[PDB]
Amino acid sequence: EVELARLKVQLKNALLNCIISYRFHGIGYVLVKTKDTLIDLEQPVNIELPI
Amino acid sequence: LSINERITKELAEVEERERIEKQLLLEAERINEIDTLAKAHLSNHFNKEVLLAKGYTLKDIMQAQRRELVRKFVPIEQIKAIAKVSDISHIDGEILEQLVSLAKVNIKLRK
Amino acid sequence: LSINERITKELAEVEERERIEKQLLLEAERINEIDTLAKAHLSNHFNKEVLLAKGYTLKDIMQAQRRELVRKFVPIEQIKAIAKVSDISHIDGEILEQLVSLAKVNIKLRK
Amino acid sequence: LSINERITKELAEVEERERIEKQLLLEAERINEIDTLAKAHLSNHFNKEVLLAKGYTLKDIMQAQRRELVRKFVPIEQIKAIAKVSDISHIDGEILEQLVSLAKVNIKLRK
Amino acid sequence: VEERERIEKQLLLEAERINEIDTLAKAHLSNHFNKEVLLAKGYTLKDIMQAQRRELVRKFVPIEQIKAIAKVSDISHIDGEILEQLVSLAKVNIKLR
Amino acid sequence: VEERERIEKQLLLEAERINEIDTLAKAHLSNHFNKEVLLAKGYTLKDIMQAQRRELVRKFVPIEQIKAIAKVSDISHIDGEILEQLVSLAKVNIKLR
Repeated sequence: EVELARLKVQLKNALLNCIISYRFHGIGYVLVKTKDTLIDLEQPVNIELPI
Repeated sequence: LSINERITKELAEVEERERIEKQLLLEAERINEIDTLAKAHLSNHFNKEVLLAKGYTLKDIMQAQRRELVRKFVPIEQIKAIAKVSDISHIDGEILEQLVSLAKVNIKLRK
Repeated sequence: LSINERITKELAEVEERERIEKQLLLEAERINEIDTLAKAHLSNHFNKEVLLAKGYTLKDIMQAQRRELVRKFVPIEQIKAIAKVSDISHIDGEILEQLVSLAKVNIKLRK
Repeated sequence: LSINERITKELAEVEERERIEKQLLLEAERINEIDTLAKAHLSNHFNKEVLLAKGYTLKDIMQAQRRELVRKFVPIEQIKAIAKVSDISHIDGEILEQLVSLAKVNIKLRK
Repeated sequence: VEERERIEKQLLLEAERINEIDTLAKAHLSNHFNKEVLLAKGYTLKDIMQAQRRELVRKFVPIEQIKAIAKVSDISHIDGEILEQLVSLAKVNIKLR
Repeated sequence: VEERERIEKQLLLEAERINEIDTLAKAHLSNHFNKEVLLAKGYTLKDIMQAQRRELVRKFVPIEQIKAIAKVSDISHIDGEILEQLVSLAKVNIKLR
């Protein structure tokens, strides 16, 4: 529950700016960061627990 | 015979101890490739320290890491083909070893 | 011998076997750490194969790799103040574990 | 005679006890050195006076100061690797002496 | 059987002490006090060892220390850990010699 | 019947060992110690094998190593695990030869 609560805090922080960008521009993007390298972002994800 | 016989029986004991040592080295190789995969590819929340604090046997830790790695790398179709079922919650064993070998191949080709 | 004595003896035996199993797993992970450190930070001449060909025990190989890693990473002042002496040739043990931990974190901060 | 030589052994044992008194004095010197470390590197709230007022034994004060110094100077990565556990709450002893040696080394290199 | 094991340990210890005594005595005193010739003359092993120790004291440890620490000029009857003290003093004397 | 199967396995193992020993001994020691002539002289198969083994030791293993591992200069009565050690030593000596 502690790790999930920290994840929830970061999710809220991301969602605030996501909604702000949705209202100002028309679209908002939130990246779900996992335990991967910068080049691995291109590859798809099957099942993972986000960082 | 006699004195030398008992010393050669102690030598047989040495053979047994060497067999145990080789078995430990095999454990080293297996469990260690597993731990390298776990650290390199899985979250910090699945660390052995926190899992042991939550109270899981180390074999449970290794099988959980293996299952997470298989779900992360091996596709669901490959799981449903090799393991014959989608759920991996009851597939620990030799089939799990095959699945983690496939996951190692997957990460090697991914790099 | 009553029922309570039977239960406590059984539980003690089970816990002892579990602790032995955990010790075997710990030795496995230690063999991993020695192998990976030797492959990554030390020369090919210090490989387990060539050392065994020269005829050294596995524990001797582990401590030699550890000492070489400590000399490579941990500075001489740090060695002289941890182990209280400059020479590491007779510091195998818990203090050797300290020096190798210092080297393990030295390489982390170097990266 | 036999009485003379047995009394010689008696007073030789008394001599060994004298050496024990000397090593007690050396331990007291180590105690005052740890006190100096505590004053130099730790808060005023961990002073021997206030700890004794709160009602802690002198050995408890020394081990608490040592644990705080290890956490302050020795980074948690070394702490975990040395104690084989992250928590220091049950690592008082020779391992704690090794840890406070590592803390002394850390402050020496920091200066 | 560990009682017999410890008995064998004590046997090893006294054998090592005899070894040290012999390796120094043969090179220090004479060949006349060799173990073989003493056994031929008819002395038990303990008698041989104590006689060699007394000769070692008479060679290294000075007579004043003999008559003061051991209280008697004659080492003929002083045997015991007083003889141990005397042979230790002889070891110190040969070390400084 | 698997007990007899394992007995036959051990029979094959010792037969292969005997065949290897005989093949190397014929080319190394002499033809006077051939199985046929020894049987004619009246020695059992195990006696022939142990005699050939002892001759192999006396040939490849020099007498110093012989008395070193056998602990006795004469290989006439050392048979057993020590004899197996000595014949493996003979194999080593012919390998390095």
